[PDB]
Amino acid sequence: MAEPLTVSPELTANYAYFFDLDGTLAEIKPHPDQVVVPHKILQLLDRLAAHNAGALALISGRSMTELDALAKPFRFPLAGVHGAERRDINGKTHIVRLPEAVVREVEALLRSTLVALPGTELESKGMAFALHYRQAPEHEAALLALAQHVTQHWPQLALQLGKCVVEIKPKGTNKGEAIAAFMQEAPFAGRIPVFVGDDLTDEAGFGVVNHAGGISVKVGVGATQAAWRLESVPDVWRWLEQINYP
Repeated sequence: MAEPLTVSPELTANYAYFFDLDGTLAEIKPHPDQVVVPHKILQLLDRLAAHNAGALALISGRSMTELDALAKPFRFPLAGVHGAERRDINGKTHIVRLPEAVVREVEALLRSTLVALPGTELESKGMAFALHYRQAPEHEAALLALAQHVTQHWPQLALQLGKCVVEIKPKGTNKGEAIAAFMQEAPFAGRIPVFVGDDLTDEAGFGVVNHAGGISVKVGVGATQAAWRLESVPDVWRWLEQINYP
């Protein structure tokens, strides 16, 4: 029911922009380290932010250190780890903290399963854990069940399924909450939110943006509550270029 997005906003309208990274601004790759945001796209994002009072943020499951490397040389407001890390327009960073005993126990628990399963990868993000299986989709059900058991045993932790990944995150952390935190701060406050994303974590952002009277954009295939849809990452690129140079 999402409608194909074909119109680009005017460069100097009253929008606040939120972009997911993987699968939205950058093409999907077999490995996260092979992902690149083309420099021309980064320039377009920087120019779009500059014409909108700096109201543009990257909202991603990646850590903020990884976002800064992907966005180099540009420094944007960020939400990393689905919002458990955040950096506002003034550079102030906000980090969700888990008890050290929880981080220590869960990591040791997860390690035992993932050492024995080739193709799976345990990624520790400080306040979250990501179970990757892009190279071994047959282990999805086992990783999902493990993450479900962990998130049921530790009430501080919540489940976040995604593309080729099952993530364990702090309870209450989600991309709708990240966008909410920005939308009450300058320069995002008073503007109309626009959020472009591609995965299940982005549906939380689509919901708050729809409720806000903003513009929600799904990239790629799949059911969504986004109001609008772009077919692929190059369609995001062309949309971004049309905003800057209509």
